[PDB]
Amino acid sequence: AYTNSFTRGVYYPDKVFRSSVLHSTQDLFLPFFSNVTWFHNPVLPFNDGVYFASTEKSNIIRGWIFGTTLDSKTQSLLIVNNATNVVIKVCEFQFCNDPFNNCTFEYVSFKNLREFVFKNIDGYFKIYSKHTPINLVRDLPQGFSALEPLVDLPIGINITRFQTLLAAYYVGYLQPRTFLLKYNENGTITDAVDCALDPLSET
Amino acid sequence: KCTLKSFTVEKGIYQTSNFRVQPTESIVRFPNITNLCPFGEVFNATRFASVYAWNRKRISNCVADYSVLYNSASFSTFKCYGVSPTKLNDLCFTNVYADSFVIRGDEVRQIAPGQTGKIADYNYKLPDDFTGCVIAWNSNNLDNYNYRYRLFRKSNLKPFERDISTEIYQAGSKPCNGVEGFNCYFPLQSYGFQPTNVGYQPYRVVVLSFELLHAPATVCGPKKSTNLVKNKCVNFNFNGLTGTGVLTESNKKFLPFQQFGRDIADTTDAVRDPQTLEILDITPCSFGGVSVITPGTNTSNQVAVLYQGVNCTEVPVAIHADQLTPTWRVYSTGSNVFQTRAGCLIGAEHVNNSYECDIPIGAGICASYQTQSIIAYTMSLGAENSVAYSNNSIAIPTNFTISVTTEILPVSMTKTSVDCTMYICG
Amino acid sequence: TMSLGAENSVAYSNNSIAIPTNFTISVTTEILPVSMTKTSVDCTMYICGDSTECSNLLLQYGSFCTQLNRALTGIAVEQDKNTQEVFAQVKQIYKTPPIKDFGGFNFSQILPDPSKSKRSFIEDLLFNKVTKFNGLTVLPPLLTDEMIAQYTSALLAGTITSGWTFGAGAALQIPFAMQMAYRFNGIGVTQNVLYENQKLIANQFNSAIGKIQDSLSSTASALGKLQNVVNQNAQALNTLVKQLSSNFGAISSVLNDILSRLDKVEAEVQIDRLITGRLQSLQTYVTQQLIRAAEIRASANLAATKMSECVLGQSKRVDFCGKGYHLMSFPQSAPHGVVFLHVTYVPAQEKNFTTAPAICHDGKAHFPREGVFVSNGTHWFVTQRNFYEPQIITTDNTFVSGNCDVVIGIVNNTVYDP
Amino acid sequence: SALGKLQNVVNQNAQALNTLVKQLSSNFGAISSVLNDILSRLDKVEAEVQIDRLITGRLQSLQTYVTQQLIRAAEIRASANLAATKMSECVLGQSKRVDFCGKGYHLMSFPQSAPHGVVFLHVTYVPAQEKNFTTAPAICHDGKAHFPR
Amino acid sequence: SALGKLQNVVNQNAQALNTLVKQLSSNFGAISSVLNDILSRLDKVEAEVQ
Ligand SMILES: *[C@@H]1O[C@H](CO)[C@@H](O[C@@H]2O[C@H](CO)[C@@H](O)[C@H](O)[C@H]2NC(C)=O)[C@H](O)[C@H]1NC(C)=O
Ligand SMILES: *[C@@H]1O[C@H](CO)[C@@H](O[C@@H]2O[C@H](CO)[C@@H](O)[C@H](O)[C@H]2NC(C)=O)[C@H](O)[C@H]1NC(C)=O
Ligand SMILES: *[C@@H]1O[C@H](CO)[C@@H](O[C@@H]2O[C@H](CO)[C@@H](O)[C@H](O)[C@H]2NC(C)=O)[C@H](O)[C@H]1NC(C)=O
Ligand SMILES: *[C@@H]1O[C@H](CO)[C@@H](O[C@@H]2O[C@H](CO)[C@@H](O)[C@H](O)[C@H]2NC(C)=O)[C@H](O)[C@H]1NC(C)=O
Ligand SMILES: *[C@@H]1O[C@H](CO)[C@@H](O)[C@H](O)[C@H]1NC(C)=O
Ligand SMILES: *[C@@H]1O[C@H](CO)[C@@H](O)[C@H](O)[C@H]1NC(C)=O
Ligand SMILES: *[C@@H]1O[C@H](CO)[C@@H](O)[C@H](O)[C@H]1NC(C)=O
Ligand SMILES: *[C@@H]1O[C@H](CO)[C@@H](O)[C@H](O)[C@H]1NC(C)=O
Ligand SMILES: *[C@@H]1O[C@H](CO)[C@@H](O)[C@H](O)[C@H]1NC(C)=O
Ligand SMILES: *[C@@H]1O[C@H](CO)[C@@H](O)[C@H](O)[C@H]1NC(C)=O
Ligand SMILES: *[C@@H]1O[C@H](CO)[C@@H](O)[C@H](O)[C@H]1NC(C)=O
Ligand SMILES: *[C@@H]1O[C@H](CO)[C@@H](O)[C@H](O)[C@H]1NC(C)=O
Ligand SMILES: *[C@@H]1O[C@H](CO)[C@@H](O)[C@H](O)[C@H]1NC(C)=O
Ligand SMILES: *[C@@H]1O[C@H](CO)[C@@H](O)[C@H](O)[C@H]1NC(C)=O
Ligand SMILES: *[C@@H]1O[C@H](CO)[C@@H](O)[C@H](O)[C@H]1NC(C)=O
Ligand SMILES: *[C@@H]1O[C@H](CO)[C@@H](O)[C@H](O)[C@H]1NC(C)=O
Ligand SMILES: *[C@@H]1O[C@H](CO)[C@@H](O)[C@H](O)[C@H]1NC(C)=O
Ligand SMILES: *[C@@H]1O[C@H](CO)[C@@H](O)[C@H](O)[C@H]1NC(C)=O
Repeated sequence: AYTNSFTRGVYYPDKVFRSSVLHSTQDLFLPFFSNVTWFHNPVLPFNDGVYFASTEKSNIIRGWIFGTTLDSKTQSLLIVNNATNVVIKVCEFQFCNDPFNNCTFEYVSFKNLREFVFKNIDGYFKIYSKHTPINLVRDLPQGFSALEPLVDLPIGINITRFQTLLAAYYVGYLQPRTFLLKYNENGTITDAVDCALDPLSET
Repeated sequence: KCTLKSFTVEKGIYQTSNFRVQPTESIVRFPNITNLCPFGEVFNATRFASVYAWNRKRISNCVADYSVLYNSASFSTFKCYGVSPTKLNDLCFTNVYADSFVIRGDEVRQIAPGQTGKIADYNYKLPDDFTGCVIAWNSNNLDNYNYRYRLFRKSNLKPFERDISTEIYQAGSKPCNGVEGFNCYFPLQSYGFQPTNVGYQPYRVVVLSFELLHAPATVCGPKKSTNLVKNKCVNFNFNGLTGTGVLTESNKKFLPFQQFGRDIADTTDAVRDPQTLEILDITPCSFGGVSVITPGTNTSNQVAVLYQGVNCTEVPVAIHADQLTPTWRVYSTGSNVFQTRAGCLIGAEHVNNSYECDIPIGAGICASYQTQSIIAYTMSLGAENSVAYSNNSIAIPTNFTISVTTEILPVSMTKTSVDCTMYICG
Repeated sequence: TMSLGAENSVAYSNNSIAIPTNFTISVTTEILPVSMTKTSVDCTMYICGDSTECSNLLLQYGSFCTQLNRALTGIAVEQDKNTQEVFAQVKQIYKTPPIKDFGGFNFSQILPDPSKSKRSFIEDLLFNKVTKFNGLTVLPPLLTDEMIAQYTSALLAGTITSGWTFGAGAALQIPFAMQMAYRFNGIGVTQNVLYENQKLIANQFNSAIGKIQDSLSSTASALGKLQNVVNQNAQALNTLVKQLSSNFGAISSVLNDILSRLDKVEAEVQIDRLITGRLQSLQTYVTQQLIRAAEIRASANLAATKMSECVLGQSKRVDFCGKGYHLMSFPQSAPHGVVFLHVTYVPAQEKNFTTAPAICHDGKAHFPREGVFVSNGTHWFVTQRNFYEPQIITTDNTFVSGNCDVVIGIVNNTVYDP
Repeated sequence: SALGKLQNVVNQNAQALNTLVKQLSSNFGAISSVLNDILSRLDKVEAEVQIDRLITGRLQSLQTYVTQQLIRAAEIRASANLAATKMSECVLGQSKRVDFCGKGYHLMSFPQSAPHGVVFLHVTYVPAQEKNFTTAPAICHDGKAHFPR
Repeated sequence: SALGKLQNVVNQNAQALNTLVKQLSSNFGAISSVLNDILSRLDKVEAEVQ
C-alpha cells in the first residue's frame, strides 16, 4: 500500500546556526511528493538512506535491525528504545524474528507522528528525528516538519537491508538533491524548495 | 606627503591610511579533557597488521602531544601533507584515525597520495587530497613469513578501501576455483623477513589521518586554556578556530546541537564557549578610512584628521590602538574633537555659522582654513530669497549687460601606442 | 505573435484637413537615475584580512592596490558631481510665497509639507516606493536628502513665481495665469485660448496631479529605473563578498587555517593562490563599477540637460520634455535619481474640413498670415492650426502674392476689407 | 586652475604611463624584475619558471592599462561629440536651448584652440535692472476684450 | 563603401567571436590545447596542474 510523501523528511544538514536567511545545500534528501510505501514485518532494501515514520497510539514498534545478512554471518546494527532509554549494539550474533557476540560497539541514552532518518556518513551511521501530535488518520499527513539530529555513530558498519522491531508505518528512500532552506529568526528551518521537483522549483 | 610621493600638497582632503583598533588581550579556549591518547598502544603495539588487511584505530577524547612522536628518532620519515608536523600541538581535531601495517622498507615510497605502485593499487590507498602524516621505521626484530601483500587484482581499490578476498583470481575465463593454474592465481604472497635481506628488510608503518569537521572537536594539542574577556577587542582561539574581535555575551537562540553561528555573508558570527554553554557574539574590532584635511602647504602646515565611520569614543586610545606615533597621537588625545555623520573629526573647530563649501567632508559638512585655524561647518546652499509674488504684480528689466563666459572641453588624448612584445619580453 | 499596434488607414485626400476643437492638459512622469551608492574598498584588508604574512606577498604585485583605490575614489567623487550638476543649477534658495493665489492651479502636493525632511507629498511617495565588513565601506553623499529637497523646492518656487526668468537672469515675479499664456503662446496657440478656458484648464491640471498620486501610491512598477540602481550595487557587493569563500586551488578559503596548519614555505604557496584569486575578483568588480559609472554619468548629463531645458525654460525638442506639445515641468527628488512631472498640451476632438492653399479674390492670390483656410461646407474661414477658431477672411488676416493662375488648387472667394 | 579640464587630460595620461612603466620593476614572485638577471644566472629549464611569472604579471599589467584607456577614450569621445555639437549649434547658428551656450540668452560664440581641447567664448545677453509694475492679462475697451499681439 | 558603419558592426562581432574560438587552440603554457591529451598522458597529480 502507498501514500504521497508531501514535503516531509527535511532535516538540519549541519551543526551550524543561521538565521533570517535562505541557504542552498546539496545532500541526500527525500524527493518532495515521492511515493512512500505504507504498512499495516517484512525485510526491506536500505538504498542510499531511509526515511522511516510511524503513528503513535500503543507503542508497538520498539526498534530496528540493519545489515546485509542481519541474522549473524556478519555484524549488524541493532537499535532498541524501551523502559527509560535508547540502547544500541553492532553484534555478529543471531536472534528470533520477533520481540521477547562481536558487539564491537555499544551505546545507551492515532495521536502522534514519529519521524526518523538513517544514512551512512563520517563514522558512517546517523540518526535524525521529529515527534508531534496529529488528528489525520491512515495516511502520512501534509504540512511541514524539520528533523533535528539525535546521534552520530563512529561504527563503520556496511548496510544494504533492514527490518522493523515490533499498526501503521511508512518507508521512503533518500536521493542526492539540491534544496533551498528557509532559516527563520530562531535559526529554525521553516520552509524548503526541492530544486529538481518542477521548473518553478528550479527557478 | 609620503602618500602622494610629493613634498608639496594642494588644498584638499586625502585618504592616507585605514585606522584599526588593535587588540589588547589573547584568549585560548578548549574542552578540558584530562585523558592522554594511547599512541604507545600503536607505535609499541606487539605485532602490526599486513598491508592487505591493514588495521585502523580511531583515536579520540583526549589531549595529544604529537611533538613527542615527532621527536622519536627511530622514525626514518615523519612526512605530513595538509599540516607541517611542528604545528600539530597548536590544533584540535574532530577525530583522528591511525592506520597500522608492515612492509619491506623499499615500499614506503608508495605510501603517499596519488602515487603509482602495487601497494597503492591493491592494498592501501590515500585519496589525492589527504590531510595527515606518514611515519615509518625499520623493524628487523620482526624478521618470519607472515607479512602478506597483494600481487594482482581484477581492478585497483578505492581511497581507504580494504580487501580481505582470499580468492584464486581468474585472470582468464577459467574457473580453477580452489586450486591455482594457468590464468588463475592466488593474489596474496608474503615477505620472507631475515637480517640477511636493505629495502627488502621489515619496516613498521603508521599513517595518521586527521578529521576537521564542523562538529565540536575531540583530540586537542596540550595548549592550556585561559579566562574569557567581553566588550573589548581581543585576539582569540576556540578549539583551533582563530581570529581577532570584540566578544560579547549574546542572546542568539542556538538549538542544543549547534556549535557556532554564521551571518548572511556566511562569516563566523557567534560561538559557544567549549567550557560553558553561553553563546558569545563576535563583532569586528573597529576600522575606517583615515583622511587628512589640509589647506595648501604653501599656506599652512595645520591639518585635521577624519576617522571615517568611527565613533569618537573609540578613537582616542589609538596611542597604542592604531598605527600612530607620539606627535600623531596629538590628533587622538588632545585638541578639538567633533562627531559627524561621516565619522569622528579631530583637529578642527566646529562653527555655528555657515559658508560655501571649501573642502568637502560628507553628510553636509565642509571645512576651511580661516580666523587662524581649520574650521568645520554645515555648508550653505546660497542666500535665501522670498520672491515678491502676487496675482497682479510683474517686474520688467529696464537695462541689460552683455557677458562673455569661457567654456572648456577636452577633444583628444595623446596618441600613445605600445609594442606588447617589447614591453613584456624586452 | 505580438501586435505592433492597432492599424489605421488615415482618411487622407488632397483637399481635406482635420482640425482639433478641444484639448487635454496631461502630466507625464519621467524618471532618471543620477548617482550610484558611493563605495570604497581597502584592498589590503579585503585580500589579506589583517595578516602581515599575506600583506608582504601582496607587495610583490607592485602598484595594483594603489591603482584600485584610485579607480574607486575617482568613481566616488564623480557621484557627488553628478548629484550636484542636476539639482544645483539655482544660485539662491528661492522661498515660496505665503498666499497660494495661482489662478486655480493647486501645487500643494508638489510643494513642501511644512510639518517635516521638508519633502513634498509626492516626494514622500517616491521615497517610500524605492527600498559584509571585510574592508568594504559605504560613504555618505556630500549633499544630504534635506539639502536635495531644498534644491527641488528652490527650483520649484522659482518656476512657479517667475517662469524661465530665474535661469537667464534675476528672478522676475509674474502672475501664474500670465506665465501660462506665455507658455501657450510658445506652442502656437493664441493667448485668449487660456483665459477663455482658465477654470477648465486649472481643473484638468489639478485632476492630472491627483492621478499621479493614485498611480504612484497604487503601483511600484513606475520606479523600476531607480530600484535597478540599488539592485545592481547590491548584487555587485554580494558577489564581491562571496568570492572570499572560494578556494581558487588553495587548501582552505579561510586565511588563518593556512597560517595555523602550515610552515612558511608551504603556506606562502597556498596564500599566493588566494591572493591571485581575490586580486582578479577585485579587478573584475572595479572594471564593472567603472563601466556602470559611465552609464550613470550619461544619465546624469541627460537629467542635467532636462533640468536646464524643460524646468528653466520650455523646450521645442519634439518628445524630449514628455509626449505632446510641451508647456513646463516640475522636478521632484527621489533616492539615487530625479523625477520630472512634464506638463503637456494634447489636442483632441478633431473634425474634417475642406481646405485650399490660397484664395483668389480680385484676380490675385491671398494666403493666411498664420494658420490655414477651411470651409465648414458653405462658408470660408481662416483658423489657427492647433485649435479650431474660425475667423471671417480679411485683408489683414492674409497677405497677397501675384495673379491666381500659378497656384495648384487655389479657390475663389470674397476677401473682406476692414 | 581655469584649464583644470585640459590639465586633467594630461595628468591622467602621465599617471597611466608612469604606473605602466613602474610595474616593469615589480617581481610578481620571480627571482628578480630584470630579465637579464634571470637569463644570466639560471639554466633554461629553471629560467622558464621565473620568466613565466614575469610574463603573467606584465601581461595583466598591460591588459589593465589598455582596459582603462578604452574606458577613458570613451569619456573623451563623449566630450568630442559634445564639442562638435556646440560648434554646430552655438558657433554656426544661434541656439535657443537654455544654458547650452552659457548662462543668459545666447547671442553667438567664438572658438579658440587649446592643448588637447577646445575653448568657447559664449557671448550672452543678461537682463540687469528691473522695476515693479501693476499688470492685468487683458484690457476691455467697450465690451470687447483686447490682448497684446 | 557608404554603409561602412553597419558593416563594421557585422565585422567586429565576427572578428571577436573568431578570436574567442581560436583562443581554444592556445597552450597558455600547458603541454597541449586538446584537453583529452592531458587526461591521457599524465597521472592526476600532474594532470590537474596542466
Ligand atoms: C545701463 O547700464 C549701463 C552699465 O551696464 C549704464 O552705463 C554706464 O553709465 C554711467 C553713467 O550713468 C557711466 O559712468 C558708465 O561708464 C557707463 N558704463 C558703460 C559700460 O558704458 C547705462 O547708463 C544704463 N542705462 C540706463 C538707461 O539705465
Ligand atoms: C489642494 O489640493 C489638495 C489635495 O490635492 C487639497 O487637500 C485636501 O483638502 C480636503 C479639505 O479641503 C481634505 O478633506 C483632504 O483630506 C485633503 N487632502 C490631503 C491629501 O491633504 C486642498 O484642499 C487643495 N487646496 C486648495 C487651496 O485648493
Ligand atoms: C457655416 O458657418 C456659417 C457661420 O457659422 C453658417 O452661416 C450662418 O448660419 C445661420 C443659420 O444656421 C445664420 O443665422 C447666419 O446668419 C449664417 N451666417 C452667415 C455668415 O451667413 C453656416 O450655416 C454654416 N454651414 C454649415 C453647412 O454648417
Ligand atoms: C474663379 O472665378 C473666375 C472668374 O471670376 C473663373 O474664370 C473664368 O473661368 C471660365 C471657365 O470656368 C472661363 O470661361 C472665363 O473666361 C474665366 N474668366 C476670366 C475673367 O478669366 C475661374 O475659372 C474660377 N476658378 C476656378 C478654379 O473655377
Ligand atoms: C506508488 O507506486 C505504485 C506501484 O508500486 C503505483 O501504482 C502508484 O501509482 C504510485 N503512487 C504515486 C502517488 O506515485
Ligand atoms: C557491503 O556488504 C555486501 C555483502 O555483505 C557487499 O555486497 C557490498 O559490496 C559491500 N559494500 C561495500 C561498499 O563494501
Ligand atoms: C531496554 O531493553 C533491554 C532488553 O532488550 C533491557 O535489558 C533494558 O533494561 C531496557 N532499557 C532500560 C533503560 O531499562
Ligand atoms: C568474532 O568474530 C571472529 C571472526 O571475525 C571469530 O573468530 C570469533 O569467534 C567471534 N567471537 C564471537 C564471540 O562471536
Ligand atoms: C522565536 O521563539 C520564541 C519562543 O522561544 C517566540 O516567542 C518567537 O515568536 C519566535 N520568533 C518568531 C519570528 O517566530
Ligand atoms: C572544566 O573544568 C571546570 C572546573 O574544574 C568544570 O566546572 C567543568 O565542568 C569542566 N568541563 C567539563 C567538560 O566538565
Ligand atoms: C616505545 O618504547 C620505547 C622504549 O622501548 C620508548 O622510548 C618510546 O617512547 C615508546 N614510544 C611510545 C609512542 O610509547
Ligand atoms: C600660496 O597660494 C596663494 C593662492 O592660493 C597665493 O596667493 C600665495 O601668494 C601663495 N603663497 C606662497 C608662500 O606660495
Ligand atoms: C558612540 O558610542 C556611544 C557608546 O556609549 C553611543 O552611546 C553613541 O550613541 C555613539 N554615537 C554615534 C554617533 O555612533
Ligand atoms: C553653537 O551651538 C551650540 C548648540 O548647537 C551651543 O551650545 C553654542 O553655545 C553655540 N555657540 C554660538 C557662539 O552660537
Ligand atoms: C472640452 O473637454 C472637456 C472635458 O475634457 C469638456 O468638459 C468640455 O465641455 C469640452 N468643451 C467643448 C467646447 O467641447
Ligand atoms: C472624415 O470623414 C470621413 C467620411 O467622409 C470619415 O471616414 C473619417 O473617419 C473622418 N475623419 C475624421 C478625422 O473625422
Ligand atoms: C485631388 O487629386 C485628384 C487626383 O488624385 C484630382 O482628381 C482632383 O481634381 C484633385 N483636387 C484638387 C482640389 O486638386
Ligand atoms: C516690488 O514691490 C514690493 C512691494 O511690497 C517689494 O516688497 C519688492 O521688494 C519690490 N521688488 C522690486 C524688484 O522692486
